[PDB]
Amino acid sequence: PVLLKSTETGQYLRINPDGTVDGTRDRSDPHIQFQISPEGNGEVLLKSTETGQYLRINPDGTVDGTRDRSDPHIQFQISPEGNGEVLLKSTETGQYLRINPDGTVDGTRDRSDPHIQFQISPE
Ligand SMILES: [Cl-]
Repeated sequence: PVLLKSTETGQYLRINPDGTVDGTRDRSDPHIQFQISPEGNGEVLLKSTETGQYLRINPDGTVDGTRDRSDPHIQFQISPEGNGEVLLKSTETGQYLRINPDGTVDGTRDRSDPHIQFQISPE
């Protein structure tokens, strides 16, 4: 699995079993493990290793987990930023995943927001 870490706040993305999504600095939490899988030829899904839930950014900017494979709001594009950092962009809504200093996770279209930078790393 891989971990998805906010560069700015050092928080890892987590999908909780209740479907909520937040950030944590608890490296020991198995819920921070993700599988990145292909969706068609040019996109990915971000799936919780432990719960099987997919990350979703909803049109209203909320971010949650779902097991509804038919919802196109689970599709992402990973875009290299540098150096080693990437942005995680919802294809359906054009929003970037963001972890806020308070541990909340949401979406934004502000590409210059520093809280949208992630580093993907092997666990
Ligand atoms: Cl905050």
